[PDB]
Amino acid sequence: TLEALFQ
Amino acid sequence: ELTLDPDTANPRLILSLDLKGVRLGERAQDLPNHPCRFDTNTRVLASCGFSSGRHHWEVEVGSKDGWAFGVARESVRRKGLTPFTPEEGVWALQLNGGQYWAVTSPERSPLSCGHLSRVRVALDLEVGAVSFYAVEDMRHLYTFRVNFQERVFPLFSVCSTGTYLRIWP
Repeated sequence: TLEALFQ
Repeated sequence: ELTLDPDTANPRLILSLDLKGVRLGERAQDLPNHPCRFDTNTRVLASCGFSSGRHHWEVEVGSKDGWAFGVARESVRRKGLTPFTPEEGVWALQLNGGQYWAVTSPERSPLSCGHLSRVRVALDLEVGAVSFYAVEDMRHLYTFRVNFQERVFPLFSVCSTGTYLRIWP
């Protein structure tokens, strides 16, 4: 979710 | 023969000693801020890029969410938070939310490919394609057809702890 914002 | 390029790596990433592997650390390393370095997105490129020909490599992938890998055009933006999208010159697979994706835009494409352990990447700059295959049976995962217009680099990203990517010998 938000946890892949910095991918 | 591919190795990760530490000068491009986001400073939160931890590269393996042999420069084949990458995971996310718990703090930013104090590294020089070269123009080539991703300063916000959790990315690293290989040191070798390609302007012509056909090229293969293999990537061992962790079982838990957090990774994405594929190829990037050299002009991919390095500074500030940027989208992880084909428009930004990233063509990748991703494990997120318990699903495998080909990172199309504006919506990602979910892959019903079963569990992945190692993936072969086939970059073809002569016809303009990058393809991904699961190594156990070489089942096709996804192909992006792209008229690449510049040098293309292998791309790796890890945005959570508990997972990894590794270039396979």
